Amino acid sequence: DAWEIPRESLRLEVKLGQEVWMGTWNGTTRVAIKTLKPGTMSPEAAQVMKKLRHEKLVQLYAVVSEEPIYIVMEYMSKGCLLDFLKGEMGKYLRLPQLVDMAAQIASGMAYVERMNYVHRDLRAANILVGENLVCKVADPIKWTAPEAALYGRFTIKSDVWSFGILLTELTTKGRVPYPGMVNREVLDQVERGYRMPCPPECPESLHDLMCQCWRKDPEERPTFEYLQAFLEDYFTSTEPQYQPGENL
Ligand SMILES: C=CC(=O)Nc1ccc(Oc2nc(Nc3cc(C)[nH]n3)cc(N3CCN(C)CC3)n2)cc1
Repeated sequence: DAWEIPRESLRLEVKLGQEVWMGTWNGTTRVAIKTLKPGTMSPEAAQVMKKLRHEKLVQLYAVVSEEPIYIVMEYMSKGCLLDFLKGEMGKYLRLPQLVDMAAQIASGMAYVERMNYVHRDLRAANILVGENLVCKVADPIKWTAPEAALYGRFTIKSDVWSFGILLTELTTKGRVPYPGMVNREVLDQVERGYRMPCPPECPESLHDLMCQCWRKDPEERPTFEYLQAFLEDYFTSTEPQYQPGENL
């Protein structure tokens, strides 16, 4: 019964999803308004997001319980990261900015890890970007760990698998993993121990990190806090003699 607000207090301005809007709350604060079909399940369907609070996670500000439904949240300047990587900023990005982006989210997930939650669909489409290349965790077998796609063993260690796949999206400016292979072909070949090669111009030492997130044994995959610290320290500890190339 807390968080609750009057419906007059939030003006919805521009559509985004299919719904989700940009607006204003108390005629001041800029906000993202995740509507509800009244519904659609609908009051099922929030407390999940009220239980979690962190800088690299997206924030719930307030709600409307009785129908029709409304949820208000932090607005992210630059939209979802998959669109940002392929589109105009795609061609200008480089390793230094790409590894910082990757570090920030590793932070988000190290909160979720510490809090004993599990996200279950970490990937570029579900990260949001803001001003100053700020990125945050928000709200498909190719991204999904084996245990999870097959047998439903979703854990924090299935999220880190998905992370390493997200590392490949950063490195190809947002290409779908496993170029030219459909989901059934991925599933069987990955069971063989196949794992994507080193992308062009991406240094071998980062490809190793990718390969460590993708181990066939969940336990052996590293923590998010290891993952954060490693990407934080990259250009001093790992590739001190890095040199700008044509894409990276
Ligand atoms: C049904 C939609 C869904 O599950 N997720 C979703 C929601 C929105 C979305 O697009 C989007 N969310 C935004 N900000 C948000 C969203 C939230 C929840 N906080 N801040 C901003 C945005 N832009 C796209 C193009 N830009 C030039 C203007 C801004 N798009 C893309 C995917």
